Amino acid sequence: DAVPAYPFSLPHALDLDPHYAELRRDEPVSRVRLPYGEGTAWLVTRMSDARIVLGDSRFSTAAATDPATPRMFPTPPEPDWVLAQDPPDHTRLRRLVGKAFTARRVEEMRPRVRSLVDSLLDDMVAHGSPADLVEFLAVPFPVAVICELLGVPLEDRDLFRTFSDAMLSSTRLTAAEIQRVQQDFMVYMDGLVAQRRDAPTEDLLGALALATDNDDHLTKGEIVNMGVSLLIAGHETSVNQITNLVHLLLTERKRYESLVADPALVPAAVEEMLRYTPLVSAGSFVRVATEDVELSTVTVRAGEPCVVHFASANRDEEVFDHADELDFHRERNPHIAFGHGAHHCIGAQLGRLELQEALSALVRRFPTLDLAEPVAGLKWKQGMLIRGLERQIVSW
Ligand code: HEM
Ligand SMILES: CC[C@H]1OC(=O)[C@H](C)[C@@H](O)[C@H](C)[C@@H](O)[C@@H](C)C[C@@H](C)C(=O)[C@H](C)[C@@H](O)[C@H]1C
Ligand code: NA
Ligand code: NA
Repeated sequence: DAVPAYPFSLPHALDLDPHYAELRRDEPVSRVRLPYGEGTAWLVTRMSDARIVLGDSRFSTAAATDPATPRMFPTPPEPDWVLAQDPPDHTRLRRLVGKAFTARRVEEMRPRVRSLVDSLLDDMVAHGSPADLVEFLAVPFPVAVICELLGVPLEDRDLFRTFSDAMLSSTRLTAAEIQRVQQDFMVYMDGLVAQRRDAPTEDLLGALALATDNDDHLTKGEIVNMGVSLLIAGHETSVNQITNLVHLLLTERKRYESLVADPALVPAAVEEMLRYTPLVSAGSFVRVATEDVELSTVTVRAGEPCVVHFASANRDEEVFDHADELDFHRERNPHIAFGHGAHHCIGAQLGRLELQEALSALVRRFPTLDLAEPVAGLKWKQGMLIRGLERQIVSW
């Protein structure tokens, strides 16, 4: 009617729409119309407000399963989705699998992970320059890690990648196309979990099968969907972010040189590019206020929905100096690239390790790495809730 459409525009590369800085300065909480559901939502663009919306029991994701609630994606959320659970029910669900994702358990993975990266970078040198970093690194690396961690067969790669791409549709597919894929993925994962019934496994799917038979307070739907979410997230974030971080490094090649010179700066640079990159192209899973909640400039009423732009909150000038510049030497970096509060990313430590090991490996072994295709011709993924590159031809 009279509030603006969000997203504000079709995205360009990893650029933020200029309107977010305008809102952060002048209207940090504003009404928008999202592409699906009904009514309006408050768009939250500053770090302080984002930590309230993501971090407070007065903001409920369970309330977002109402199909009338505004949302960024065609299908209404279902009660069994991990994102649609509120504590304390959500806390019990994340304990099903949390143990595998602790910083300590992820750190135990670094040797296997580094070996996988090296092997895949040998396949790329064997092929010779120029080569498609998506084909040789960005896809096969995170897919192998999530397959080994869950106990999902590696030969199912093309099957679960086409499911995962459809479920991360923003505008690419219709609600019916995505609903059909959600059904297929649920039945496939329900299938993998069921193979552990008289044959237990030492992997996350084995942990999910024991929960199915022995745990009294988790529904089979919740458990199976958890397996779906881990398999989507565990490859889709890292696959895209390897392309995003390499894009940022090579298009202002000083950045890449800065890490060629001091490879020990890669962990800090991974944190800085996580802050700087809109992996989530726009918006967030929606939170609905269950009670009135005071944000910086407005009181959100019980029943009003809110949506956060993670990448805008990560450019807040009240939080980060020269927020609009990539700086691998900031003393402090309290970004929310992994979210905040209850739904804080379960895989945050695994995403960190994968980006650290892929980047460290390239910066060490490919000091001459360059983009071998025109910037203008880059195939950015269109019509998806996340951003990344379908292809990234590099030369060494
Ligand atoms: C660079 C890598 C990654 C980024 C930037 C990222 C970002 C995020 C963000 C922003 C959220 C919060 C969503 C919200 O609250 O609205 C989140 C949640 C989630 N992430 Fe990650 N993520 C990454 C890697 C991974 C990995 C490797 C996995 C799995 C192995 C994973 C699994 C999840 C899951 C299951 C959730 C939902 C958690 C819940 O609702 O309790 N992510 N991620
Ligand atoms: C509106 C944008 C968000 O998309 C959604 O909510 C999607 C419908 C999620 O259901 C997807 C399919 C799930 O698999 C997540 C577990 C993936 C995990 C990485 C995230 O939480 C991710 C940040 C996500 O919240 C955003 C892409
Ligand atoms: Na929340
Ligand atoms: Na955006």
